[PDB]
Amino acid sequence: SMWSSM
Amino acid sequence: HLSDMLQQLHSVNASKPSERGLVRQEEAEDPACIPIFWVSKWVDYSDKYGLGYQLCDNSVGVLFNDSTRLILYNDGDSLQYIERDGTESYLTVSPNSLMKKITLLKYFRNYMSEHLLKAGANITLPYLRTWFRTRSAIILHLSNGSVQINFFQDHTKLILCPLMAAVTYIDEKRDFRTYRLSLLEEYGCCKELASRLRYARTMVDKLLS
Repeated sequence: SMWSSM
Repeated sequence: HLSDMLQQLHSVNASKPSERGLVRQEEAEDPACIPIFWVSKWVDYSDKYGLGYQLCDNSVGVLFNDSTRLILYNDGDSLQYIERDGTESYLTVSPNSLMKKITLLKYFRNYMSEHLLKAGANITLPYLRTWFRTRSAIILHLSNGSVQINFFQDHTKLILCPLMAAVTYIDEKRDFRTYRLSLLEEYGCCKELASRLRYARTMVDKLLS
């Protein structure tokens, strides 16, 4: 997985 | 309109806009070209479900692993479902065949309301056609022809709109500036924007491939 900026 | 943005990027990359005596990026800015929509948050869950995203109007959507999409408007009730062939259906959260997809949209709705940074948070209908990741950026193609490239390492972002023939650059300090691409050839730009415009070209090629 991965995600935009926290 | 991928081909249009290809000719636009080629036209500016061919002029070598950072290689000028006296660059003057500011003369290329056009606020009237500012994009109505961009992606403010995203979560890559494509090992299981798909990719969930928010748009800057606080609406949310999911591009499911079967190439169908669910879009929830920012009124929290009105729904759009997009089948693989592109057929569009208008629903409300309140058919039974989509209960599984709706309960996953909820997970992503919950996530976007509470967890990540809103890109372009300072500033005051399309759906994610496709996307991919590279070692250095995520590339997002919207149904209105915009292409967004977020760079992981330094948080710079490009939003390219082939209709306005414009590019919006968000730099590491989150400065949001929109430029007419034609005027970037004339007045030039810094090496960091010219590098990302060269990258965008290889990314639209891949989108076209």
